Amino acid sequence: SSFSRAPQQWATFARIWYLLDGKMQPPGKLAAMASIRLQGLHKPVYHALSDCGDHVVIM
Amino acid sequence: RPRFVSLRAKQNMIRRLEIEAENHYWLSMPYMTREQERGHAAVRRREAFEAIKAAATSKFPPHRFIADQLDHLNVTKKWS
Amino acid sequence: TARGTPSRFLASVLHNGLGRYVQQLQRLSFSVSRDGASSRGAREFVEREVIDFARRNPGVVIYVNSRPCCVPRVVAEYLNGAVREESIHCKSVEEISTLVQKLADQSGLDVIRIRKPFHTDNPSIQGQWHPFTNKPTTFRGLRPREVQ
Amino acid sequence: KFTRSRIPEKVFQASPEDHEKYGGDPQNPHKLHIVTRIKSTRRRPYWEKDIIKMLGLEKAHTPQVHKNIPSVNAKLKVVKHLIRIKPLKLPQGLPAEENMSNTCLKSTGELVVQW
Amino acid sequence: GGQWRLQQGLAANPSGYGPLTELPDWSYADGRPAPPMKGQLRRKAERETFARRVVLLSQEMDAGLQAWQLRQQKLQEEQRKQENA
Amino acid sequence: GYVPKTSLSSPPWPEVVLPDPVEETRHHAEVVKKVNEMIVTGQYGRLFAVVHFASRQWKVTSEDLILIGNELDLACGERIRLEKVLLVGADNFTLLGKPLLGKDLVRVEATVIEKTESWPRIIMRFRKRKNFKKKRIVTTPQTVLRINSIEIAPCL
Amino acid sequence: LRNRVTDRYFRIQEVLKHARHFRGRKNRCYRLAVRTVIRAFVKCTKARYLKKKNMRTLWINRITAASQEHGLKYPALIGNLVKCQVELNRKVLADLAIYEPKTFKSLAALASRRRH
Amino acid sequence: NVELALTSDGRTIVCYHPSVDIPYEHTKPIPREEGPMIEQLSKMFFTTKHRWYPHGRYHRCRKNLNPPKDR
Repeated sequence: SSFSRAPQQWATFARIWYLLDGKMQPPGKLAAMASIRLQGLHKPVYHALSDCGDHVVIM
Repeated sequence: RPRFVSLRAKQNMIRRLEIEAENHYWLSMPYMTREQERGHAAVRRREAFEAIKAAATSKFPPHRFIADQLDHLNVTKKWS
Repeated sequence: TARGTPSRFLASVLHNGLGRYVQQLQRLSFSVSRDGASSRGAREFVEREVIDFARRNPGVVIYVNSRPCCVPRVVAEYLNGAVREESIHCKSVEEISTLVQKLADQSGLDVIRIRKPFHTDNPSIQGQWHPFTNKPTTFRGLRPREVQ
Repeated sequence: KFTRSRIPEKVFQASPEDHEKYGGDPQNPHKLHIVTRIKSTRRRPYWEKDIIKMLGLEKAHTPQVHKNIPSVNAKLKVVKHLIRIKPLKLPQGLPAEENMSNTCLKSTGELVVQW
Repeated sequence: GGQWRLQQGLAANPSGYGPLTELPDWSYADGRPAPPMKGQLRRKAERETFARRVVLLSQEMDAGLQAWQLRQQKLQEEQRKQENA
Repeated sequence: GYVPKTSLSSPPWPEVVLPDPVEETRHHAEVVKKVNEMIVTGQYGRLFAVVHFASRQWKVTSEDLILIGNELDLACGERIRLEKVLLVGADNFTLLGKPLLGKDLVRVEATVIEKTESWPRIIMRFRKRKNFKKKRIVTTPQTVLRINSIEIAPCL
Repeated sequence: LRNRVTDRYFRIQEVLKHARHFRGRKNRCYRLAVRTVIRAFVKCTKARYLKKKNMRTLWINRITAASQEHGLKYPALIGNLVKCQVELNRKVLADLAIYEPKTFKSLAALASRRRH
Repeated sequence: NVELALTSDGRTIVCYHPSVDIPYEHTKPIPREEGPMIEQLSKMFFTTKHRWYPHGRYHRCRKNLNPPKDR
């Protein structure tokens, strides 16, 4: 709070980089996590037209 | 194509069956007997049908008023 | 439809309720005909209701022209510069009364689709959510898989 | 052919297990039913539709109070698969004229004279 | 949470009977109560009609039982009174 | 009754122990007193409130505008108290009703700023090949309210 | 031609004005415009159900995201709030998730506590 | 980091949620042609190519140049 308008909007809609470790993991469970993050369904500000997806790096 | 019954469908049917069984129980205990109930509402039923008959037989054209006829002259009311 | 129509956001004129309420209607102009059945209701409204309305709304200047162009009308001018013209053709006294009261009550903002049923200039008190709210910090700010 | 179903009378003879399960005393039975329609009359026979109209259960989930007497019970038996029947309970007795406008039908089936 | 509300004895729908729908939404800043809401007035009228029907049906059934008792008493007393010789 | 530690021996979720009621009441009293002291000393800035008005719940703060989709039988500029407040929150604390907060705690006041009609809404019915076409235009009455102030009192 | 229509211009324009933002000849030719305008109005009428349906879906998605940020699942949050007699609706809960994260954190903690 | 407490009557829940600051130790010191163009832009912004191609005059004229602004 008490941010300026542009920095506040930038912070809210910034895209985060997540890391998944695929070692011994089911590809489907990895995919569920990754798909949620890629869509942005993990953000309370989510909307299909807001382009609020995040980066997912699976190793 | 074949169709199959899910656990949810079975549970829904079971819920409905439980409601119906409770309905059976609550219908199994009449308050009055058929002989006791005979005629106990006859007066009210007769009065209700008397009201229905009165409404049916009171149908008639509405009154017509000279005021209603003459008020139409106001369509040409102006300022002098 | 919404897509074939302009829209706006819910708003007031000059923060109309914060300090005091200012009636946004400032001018009413009734063009009424002496003769002509189209303005009979307007004539009865001028005879019976316009004075009471005027004394109920001292902030509104009411003009009665008694010589209209085309159909009898009421032009409502608001503080924000909006002008809304309503034909009072063939309207009864009570219809005109309700229409005039509606004009008095409403603001000058366009009667178009309003996007949101609410308007806050301070939507957040605890701080708008950003991805780093609720995210724990780490010692020395080490990102994942960072060596040092 | 599809016809009216004659329910055997043993269906409506409660057992002591039923009495314990549902909490109604066969002696001193409840006076009034609260019947609510919980199932559509569409795809049901015209006689069930007619009974629903007679009982005034056209709106679903709208409680209707009826007498617990054999004729009403026969109609309710005809449409028992479309309705929920619960006894009307009167913890404070039937409302007096003074508080006739201050009653409330609790979801438990109790008409309370305070609301 | 309709089942839980029913277990606690409330309306399954919180929009049903309860403080959140039966209390006045607003009042004048002075403190004067607001005029009753249209939905609340309609609901009160419906509840009054339901209560009046409950009273009417209960009284009718009670009067029917009393009339049946009196008919039984009259029949037995008349059949006894016939023994007069 | 002892079961050796296997994957399925215990439920996957961590076991939960109910805190002792004495310490629970002590902690509850401490927290309530702390928040009440914050209210007494005015250690809060903006307040927001979730208020049940009309049929809906509005997240509200001072100077906010609210569009009710019906006429309220109130003159424009008239001040009103919204009596069904479900939640009031500040930067550092919130108060939750069960389901409603008391009249003594919160006072949310609004003002009727506008009484308008909605923009014309089209209701069209159409069924193909049945000559079935109907059109209706409806305008809904509306009232704009401005939330003037939210006040809280140390009545916890 | 005793009686001839003289308003056909305005009758046509009443439909064409609603058709002006269409693609192709549907925005110009009345025969094509009127069919697409009727479809547009029917869609507009039927979309008032889908607006309400989608808003609740959006609220539930946002609440699910916000509650997963605190380890709760949406059913747990909603059910335990009901059991604690907090009657906040999904619109308000999504608004709190976005704009009052600390209040939503409190609600999530309360729901988890009630669960435990 | 929230303190929950029913009041004594049990009719209102009080939540105490102070804002926690980031510890100093959890921080780091401040450090001191069309085809190829669209490929470069797509790689830069992690998008697809389709976003960067132009649009026709019809679409461009359909775009609203004076959109309503809230807050």
